[PDB]
Amino acid sequence: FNKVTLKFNGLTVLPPLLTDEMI
Amino acid sequence: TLEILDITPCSFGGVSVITPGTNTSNQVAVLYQDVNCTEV
Ligand SMILES: *[C@@H]1O[C@H](CO)[C@@H](O)[C@H](O)[C@H]1NC(C)=O
Repeated sequence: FNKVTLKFNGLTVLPPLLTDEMI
Repeated sequence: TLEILDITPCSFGGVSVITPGTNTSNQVAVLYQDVNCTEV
């Protein structure tokens, strides 16, 4: 989790159904 | 004046309807995606 590092005009992102705790 | 202001867009989202089948009941509940209920 620590290794991996990375809404205005009508674009949205939906959260996943399963949270990281469930995985 | 010499003030500092921030511009963030007005809230928007896609309303969706959650429903059991009409063969069971009729009441439904809506869901406002990406919305803080202080506005609704
Ligand atoms: C919704 O707005 C209120 C305004 O006081 C704020 O306190 C609250 O944290 C907001 N909720 C979210 C999820 O941002």
